[PDB]
Amino acid sequence: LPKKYGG
Amino acid sequence: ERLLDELTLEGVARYMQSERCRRVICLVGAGISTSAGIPDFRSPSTGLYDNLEKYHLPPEAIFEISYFKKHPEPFFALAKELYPGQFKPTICHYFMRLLKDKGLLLRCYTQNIDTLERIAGLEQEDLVEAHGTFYTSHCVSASCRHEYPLSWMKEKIFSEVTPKCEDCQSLVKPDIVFFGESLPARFFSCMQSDFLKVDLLLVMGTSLQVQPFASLISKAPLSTPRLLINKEKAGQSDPFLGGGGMDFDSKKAYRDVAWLGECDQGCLALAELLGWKKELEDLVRREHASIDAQS
Ligand SMILES: *C(=O)CC(C)(C)SCCCCCCCCCCCC
Ligand SMILES: [Zn+2]
Repeated sequence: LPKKYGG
Repeated sequence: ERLLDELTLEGVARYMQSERCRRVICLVGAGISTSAGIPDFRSPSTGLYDNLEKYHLPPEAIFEISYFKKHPEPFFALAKELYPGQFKPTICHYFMRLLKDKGLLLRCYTQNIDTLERIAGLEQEDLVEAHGTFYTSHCVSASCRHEYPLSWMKEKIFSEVTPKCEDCQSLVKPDIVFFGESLPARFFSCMQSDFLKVDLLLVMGTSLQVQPFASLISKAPLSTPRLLINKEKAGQSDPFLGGGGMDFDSKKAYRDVAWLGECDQGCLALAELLGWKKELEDLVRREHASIDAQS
């Protein structure tokens, strides 16, 4: 599952 | 021929009270909670991160999970400094409660972590907390994952005791999505179903600059009107980066409307058009008096 990144 | 008879708030209200409009998705960001005193935690122009040297830190590490799991103390000291004195939802929050009451709310997708949607009376099934929430916390050990309520977490934050699991003594973390963590599976499964069903997108208090949340506006059917209530125009295609983008002003505009001002005031204006002003005023005043009387 996609990870949270800046922006 | 388009669904809105004109590209204005008045056009949107007529469309909402027509039989064509039955299911509304709200997309909301920090702009709907600044009126309640909650700062925009993504903005470096809110003075939140000016006093971080005391934490002897490497900046963004304060919200990166890798750093947190090894040195949680800076995050919890910041959380104490910034903990709201009161949790009083705004006119905007209670407008979504009225949408729920009137059988129009399909889903509220929120970028916010402040729990005000729940305090205002939206239920878990109504909500996609795209970045998680402080409402609950969990032990971080994979074989445990004991859950803790905000009251328990608040008491640890204020007494300056690093929260630890009572069963296993691992660290306990608020259910916000730190940088480096997976985004919630519910965000993606709900998006795949809800946007097949939406008649109106209500976008309030977000500049639509954070991904993947901002990409939600391009998941709407081509015919679905999209109303932005926000202090500044947002969500248009970037003349440099270039597509689902908002088109408010071209000669090809057909479904997107911008109402530029404070979110509370835009929601007040829409409610007035709908015949809901008295209902909305009575609900806010009642809930606010209740919160103010908490003993
Ligand atoms: C992703 O974009 C989400 C963030 C990582 C930016 S949320 C950061 C939240 C920081 C909270 C600091 C302490 C505030 C305590 C408030 C508790 C009730 C909301
Ligand atoms: Zn545990």
